[PDB]
Amino acid sequence: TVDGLVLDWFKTAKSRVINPDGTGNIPSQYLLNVRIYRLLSSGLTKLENEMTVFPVTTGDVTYARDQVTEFKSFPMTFALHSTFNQSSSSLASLLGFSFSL
Amino acid sequence: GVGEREVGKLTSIIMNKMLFAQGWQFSVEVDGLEGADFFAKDITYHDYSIEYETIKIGGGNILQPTERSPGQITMMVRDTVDGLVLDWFKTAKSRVINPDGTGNIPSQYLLNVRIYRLLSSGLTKLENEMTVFPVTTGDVTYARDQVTEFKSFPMTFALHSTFNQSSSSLASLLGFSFSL
Amino acid sequence: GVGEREVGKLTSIIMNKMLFAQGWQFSVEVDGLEGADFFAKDITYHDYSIEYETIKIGGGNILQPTERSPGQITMMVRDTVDGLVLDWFKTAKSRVINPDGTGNIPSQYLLNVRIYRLLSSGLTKLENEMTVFPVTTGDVTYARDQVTEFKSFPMTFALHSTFNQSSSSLASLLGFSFSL
Amino acid sequence: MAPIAYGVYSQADGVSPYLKVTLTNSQYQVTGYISQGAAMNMAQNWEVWEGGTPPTFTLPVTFIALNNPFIEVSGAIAALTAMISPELKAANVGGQIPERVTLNIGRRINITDVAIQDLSFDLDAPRDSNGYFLKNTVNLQLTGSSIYNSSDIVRAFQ
Amino acid sequence: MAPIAYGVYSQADGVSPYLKVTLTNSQYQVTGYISQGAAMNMAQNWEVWEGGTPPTFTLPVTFIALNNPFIEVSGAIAALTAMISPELKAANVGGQIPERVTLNIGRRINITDVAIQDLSFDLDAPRDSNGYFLKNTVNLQLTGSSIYNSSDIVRAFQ
Amino acid sequence: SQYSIQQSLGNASGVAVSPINADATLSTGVALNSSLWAGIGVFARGKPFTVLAVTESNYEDVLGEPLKPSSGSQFEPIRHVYEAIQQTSGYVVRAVPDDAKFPIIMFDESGEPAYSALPYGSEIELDSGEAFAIYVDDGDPCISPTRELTIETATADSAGNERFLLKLTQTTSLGVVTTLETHTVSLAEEAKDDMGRLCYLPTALEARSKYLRAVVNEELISTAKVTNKKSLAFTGGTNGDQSKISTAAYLRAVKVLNNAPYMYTAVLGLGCYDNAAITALGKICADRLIDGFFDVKPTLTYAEALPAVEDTGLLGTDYVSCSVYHYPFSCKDKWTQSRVVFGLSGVAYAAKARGVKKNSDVGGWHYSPAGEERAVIARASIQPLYPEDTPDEEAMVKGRLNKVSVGTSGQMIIDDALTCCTQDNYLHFQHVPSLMNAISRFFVQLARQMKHSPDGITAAGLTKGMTKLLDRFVASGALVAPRDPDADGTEPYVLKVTQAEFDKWEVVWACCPTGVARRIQGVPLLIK
Amino acid sequence: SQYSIQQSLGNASGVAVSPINADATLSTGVALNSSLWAGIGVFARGKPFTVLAVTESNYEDVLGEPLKPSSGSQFEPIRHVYEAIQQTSGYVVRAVPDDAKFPIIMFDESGEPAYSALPYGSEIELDSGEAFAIYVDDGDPCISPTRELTIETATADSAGNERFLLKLTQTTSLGVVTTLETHTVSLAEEAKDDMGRLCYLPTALEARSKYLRAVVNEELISTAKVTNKKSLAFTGGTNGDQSKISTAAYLRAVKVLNNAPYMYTAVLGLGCYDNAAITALGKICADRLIDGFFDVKPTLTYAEALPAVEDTGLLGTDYVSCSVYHYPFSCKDKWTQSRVVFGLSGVAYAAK
Amino acid sequence: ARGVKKNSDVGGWHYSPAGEERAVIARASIQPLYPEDTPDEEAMVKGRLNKVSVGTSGQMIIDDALTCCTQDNYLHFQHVPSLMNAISRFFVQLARQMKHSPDGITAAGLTKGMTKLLDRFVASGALVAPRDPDADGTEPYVLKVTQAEFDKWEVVWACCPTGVARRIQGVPLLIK
Repeated sequence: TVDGLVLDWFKTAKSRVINPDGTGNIPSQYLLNVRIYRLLSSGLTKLENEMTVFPVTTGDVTYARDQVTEFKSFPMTFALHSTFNQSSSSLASLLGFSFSL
Repeated sequence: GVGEREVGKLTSIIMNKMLFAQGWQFSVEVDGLEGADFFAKDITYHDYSIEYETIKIGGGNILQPTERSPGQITMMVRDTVDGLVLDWFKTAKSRVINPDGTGNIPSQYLLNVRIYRLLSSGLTKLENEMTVFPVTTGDVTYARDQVTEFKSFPMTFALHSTFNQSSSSLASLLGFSFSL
Repeated sequence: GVGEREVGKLTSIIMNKMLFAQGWQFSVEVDGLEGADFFAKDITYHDYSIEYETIKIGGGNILQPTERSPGQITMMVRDTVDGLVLDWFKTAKSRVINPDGTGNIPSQYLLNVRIYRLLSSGLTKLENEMTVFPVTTGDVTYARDQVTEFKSFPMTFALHSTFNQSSSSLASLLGFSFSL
Repeated sequence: MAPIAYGVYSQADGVSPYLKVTLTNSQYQVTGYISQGAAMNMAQNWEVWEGGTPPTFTLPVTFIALNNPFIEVSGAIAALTAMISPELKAANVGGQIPERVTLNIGRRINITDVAIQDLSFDLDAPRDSNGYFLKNTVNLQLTGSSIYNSSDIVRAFQ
Repeated sequence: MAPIAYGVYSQADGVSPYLKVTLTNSQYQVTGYISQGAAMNMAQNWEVWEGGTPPTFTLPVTFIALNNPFIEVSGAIAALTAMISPELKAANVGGQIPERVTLNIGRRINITDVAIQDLSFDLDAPRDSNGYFLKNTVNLQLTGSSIYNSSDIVRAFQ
Repeated sequence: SQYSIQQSLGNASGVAVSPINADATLSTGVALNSSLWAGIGVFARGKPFTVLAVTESNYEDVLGEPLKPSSGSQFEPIRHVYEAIQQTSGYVVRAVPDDAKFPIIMFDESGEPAYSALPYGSEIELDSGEAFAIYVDDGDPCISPTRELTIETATADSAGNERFLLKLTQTTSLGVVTTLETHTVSLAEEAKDDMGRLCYLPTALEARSKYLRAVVNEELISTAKVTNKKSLAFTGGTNGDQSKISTAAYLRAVKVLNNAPYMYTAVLGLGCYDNAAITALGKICADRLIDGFFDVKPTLTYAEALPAVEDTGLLGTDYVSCSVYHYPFSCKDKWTQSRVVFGLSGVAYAAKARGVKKNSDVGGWHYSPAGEERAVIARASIQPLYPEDTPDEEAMVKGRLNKVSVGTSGQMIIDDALTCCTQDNYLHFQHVPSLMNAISRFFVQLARQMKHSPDGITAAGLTKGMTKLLDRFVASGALVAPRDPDADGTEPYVLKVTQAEFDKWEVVWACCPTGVARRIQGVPLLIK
Repeated sequence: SQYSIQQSLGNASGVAVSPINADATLSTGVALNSSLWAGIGVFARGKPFTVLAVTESNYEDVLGEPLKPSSGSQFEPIRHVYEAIQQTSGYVVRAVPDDAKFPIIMFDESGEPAYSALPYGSEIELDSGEAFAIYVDDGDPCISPTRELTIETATADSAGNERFLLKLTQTTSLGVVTTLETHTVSLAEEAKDDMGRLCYLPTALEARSKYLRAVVNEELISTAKVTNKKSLAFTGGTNGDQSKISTAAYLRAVKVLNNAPYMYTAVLGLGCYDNAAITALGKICADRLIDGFFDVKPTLTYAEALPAVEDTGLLGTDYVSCSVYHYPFSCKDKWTQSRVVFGLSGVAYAAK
Repeated sequence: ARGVKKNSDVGGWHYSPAGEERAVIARASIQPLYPEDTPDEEAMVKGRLNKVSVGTSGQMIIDDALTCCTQDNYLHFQHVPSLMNAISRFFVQLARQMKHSPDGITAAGLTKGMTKLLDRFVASGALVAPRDPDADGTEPYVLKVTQAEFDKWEVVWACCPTGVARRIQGVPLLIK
């Protein structure tokens, strides 16, 4: 968009994934539930695929001025958390994503 | 008008004309380089990638992110009458590595590259600031057959580090030198 | 006229027409070669690349420049009626390596290649001077089907060294020979 | 009931129970995953066949700090080093032993008495915000308590 | 307070304190980074279980002369060779020892008494204008002061 | 040498820094103008009985330094505006009692200084003596803290007119003297600056200084002389007792709010509990079709809280656009860390403003002003005021006021989106009045921009305006197709446009909104 | 130097240690924020009819020391909290009968003191005389230990407002004097310290002070002065009788616990045997959808304890989420090594 | 000086002039002028002087870290006022370096300089999280820049420093 909200979101996502201080974040706060649904004739949607993924890299992207007929666009790659135990929960709770050691 | 798909397209077009911008507002610049925003023509940026490992567990593998494998910046640029870009590159690589062969202090030859987003009023806002150093411009070709375009080249800069993006000003009584 | 983008474009065009030059002023030449500036048609230059290492530190990797991995020069050239370019290459490689197989002194077969920038008055100024030696012209194809262009070939020269770019004149009483 | 356990001990991991390695003693339990590289060997000595040798086992196990590293990695390695370390000065000179643990494999193959003779691993794996390890691969070397007979061995599997 | 220290001792490096390796004695401190390739091993001897063996450690550490090589590389290696080198002729025959240093890992796992039995590295790394090294990877071999019991070991971690 | 640093910047090219300051609080904020608002407050400093646009960078000084809770009942408004500022600017109107008097310093023909004090609103007159006078209008009593003035001379102009400089400074309780500004000015009737700026005394004073105004006798300006004076501090001026607040001041401020020629879609109680003022603001909300944010006394337990709604007098079908708030708990001060109590009205306004402002085309007016994104009070150490007292759900529902419950992480959510609309009609919600107000606005500006146009096109412009505005609403999701296809059809909206004469065009539009889900039902059972 | 050890901290900097006395207590811990319990009990100290988020850090401090088991039937709650807090924290509520009274000391215009005692919950008012007064609220009858105050002048504020420093302390029977606070305050309404700390008397009392609350005449505060009074002890405080507790107090505790907006996953009996209280707690458990750990009187044999459950009346589908226990035994006191009987409710909750 | 310049990048002024890390003197044959007289710690700290004693190793040690500030405010410590002095000096140096420059880039340059200065400060550890997160959260710095006229860029900056526990106290407790 005008404001680069997608890049903003990616920045936030990778920040939550990995501490810039370098430490390992809990693999529960930075996990996102991506889902593709199939539409209907009435506009309704039905589940088709739901994955629990995390960002890894957007790839080597090129930006210039020669893009004189199309907009600068980029891909983002997300890796699933696991092919086993596709589980998730809501952070919005008294017992958050933190745990007891 | 009142059909579902007409409503959908109307919503889409309104929010598109209200929230979309072309790759118009952008500016690349480097400390110590004058007109580089003009002479540069292309940019390709990668901060860093993060690597995962697979672990075998039953019928499934679990991949976990380890570590930020760093990236690089590559800038495609045309030069001027005097070759000021080549001059700057020569100076940069000279400061990076002693032609005598010794290792220079990794503080004097580090440059702060920054890309900002423009505004409707011409103002700029920070978008990405890296601390990088030159490495190589690549194998470039020069000839006379370039009969419709100017000889231009890319330069690759490697970031100093994906950790502690720090810099300071040499213009001081206590310069970039240190006490042993 | 008074709009911000009109001002920007005006500034850009003025400074472009005042500071831009096409790849016009250039000249490649080699000691001992007459007309080579003419017969050469293309040049591809690389002084040297500098290699980094990654070091794992926490969540970050730090890359540091070590060492100048050297480059090479490659010149695309068409020859004359007599094949004087092939003659020169024959002589050069002969001086480089003894057909008897022994190693020649790496001072007699070293050539000083130089590219200068021309001026509006035809004068030239130094742009890059390398001390190189021939290595190989590559796998070249020759036939009769070249019915609209001339048989032309590239030659690759390797620099003697990325360190101590020194040379001297053989035309002296104390020649390139030494005392054991 | 049972004493304290470490590793992926609870079913909350949502993983197949069969693929879990388990060690248990009077006061400690450690549960993990059957990782690649496992091997075992039995042999004998001769010159005329003289005798046999006790069973030998080489088990590499991978541990993951999925949710609680304190119980899954740190406590696990602490229990492991406690078990391998011979406690022969616990103010009970009338019976001090280096201690042996019982091994369960695939929930059906049980070794009642086995000695953890060697342990090793790497600590260079990445950590958490507190600093507990996220991953490790601990290799273990195990010995039978005696040279078990065929009647002892063959009739012990499921 | 503490005596002289070398390596990335100050916080000015801006690096996570947890990932720092630290060795400390009465007069010298060396601080570095937990590099890959670290390993440790504990074992015992038998033939009938006879006894045990002290802990062993193989720690490779990488040192970077980010700003001050004299204190970060040269002084560090000097302190290291001083510690490993047995000082048994320091005009104090009534008590000369090869000296042992205390190790801190992850700021929470402490080995009070460990002996630096072996050291090695390479000097071929690039240098500065003065000539001090920019980088090195020093591998170390360490031994426990005794065959520590389970009660000694398991209760020493955090 | 050149290393020693002076106190403050004078006229030299250099750097002067102030002594380090600890008791100084300053915060970051950029307004986006999502919901223009104002309110009636009683503060320190600032012009009373006047609208002042307060941004995220002036409430510190133009609104005055925040007072404490124990200083009367005037911490409620400062706290309220404190939470309000983090969303958008305000148009606050300050009120002072009759005890407030501003100080005046009169300079005679020879510059002889005298001090006086006059009540605000009272005019200023000069006798035969006291050639002119100067009075401060910033609202500061000049005694806590204190400010001083200094008068010196300078070079003359081209016409030879005498020029004198005035410098202002502020002094704290400790005694630290810090300059603020300085300005030269010439007493000449036709005094001009070398830039051509007007150097006429009151004119130059009002042009440069935003703190001091002056009155000059036309018959004594010619004979007025100047002198060098130092440490000129106003005396005798103070706001008086701000605890005592008058209904006359309340109504005057309401009149100021009405006559304010600026847009404002929301109004606040902002610590005001006077019944007459509440009724006046309710009438203002009714006759300006805007939203009101009235609040009641927090000290009222649920027993007397219920009759307070009737005691408001705003119950009815007209005063439905407004909302009434209460906060029966105790919190901890951010600044003085004291057990304090103040209403949640401003917090609720900020919550709904944030929740609406994320939407782009028109804003989610239909959004429930609650949820983790919005319903967050979290001031400090929230404790109940009256643990003994107990509310009643059905009595509360028929009372139509907003209560509050527990949230996700132990924080405390407004569990209500119901206005004071007595009748249980679909407009008794909060999102419905929001949509009438929004559509009223859009209709107003479209009509006003198409106003006074040649005939034959107005109907068409209205048609496309309706289509586009429905486009924005359907994009926002606020309006949907009707749930009754057989009898009520499937069209989310319908339009009627026509005219009666050369004037008096008429439009009637119907729309069907969407749901909000402010109550939920759930039933457990087991298969055993 | 490092050799000196102090007792109280003022301007001098040093490291202090515990004095040589006859008795001492400790309480240290961190909050759980995982799963909580609630229950009514009678203890030492603490405000009556008041909820208290008790943890391992305050269990022994603000609840006072454990009482004698033979000193009434108030030992069941103290044993329960002792056994439960070692592993889990709670939101325990405490109330006392009206017989208890808290003391207060009044300073007149000249600052002369007058001692008085009033029943808990009673509000003191200031007439023409009685310039101001300060009453203790922690619930201690100021008898073991005693509360003393020392007041004198101090440096003024940046505004020059006259300021006085007062220090509060507790003095034991043996003479150990441990201070609790030492604060400089001023009569000035707008009294601001150089830190920006407010020095106003009532605000300071309510904010920083935690055991004493002051009432001041707003019309005589201006004309009020200060005096020098050292080690002023409260008298007339009384804890009252706790063996018999009114059903009215029981129901007041029940309803305030109901109205309390604090999370607790379970409710504990704390040894109460009031049938009405037990039923009220059962209905609280039912309508709040939690677990309850009720208990029956251990003193009755099995034959009559079996009917005791419906004698209490907690049998039914409403009280389905609760459990009721019985402890027909007697163990040894941890301190007085005597035959002590208390329920298993706290340990059962802890185990769960 | 030696303590601050132990750090190599910018130095750390947050160091306390007490303890035997710096306060070791032990010149020769120390003789107390008034062996019977002993200093009074509270009156000394009120008087803002600096008192001395002997450590265990016999060295002479200065057991004070306070300046001559009459008021008990946070300026009455020693390292912290030096911290403000150092940060102010660096700010002055950078402002003079960027001084006399055409407008339109001055704001960006000053922001970048202050941000990198903050980076060096957080590396040095002097900049630490606020004591009370209720007001400012854990973010310990704030900056704004405004304009008055053709000149007078008014820049305002507030930071959270650290401390070295000048208020000295302790209490161990029993369990029986």
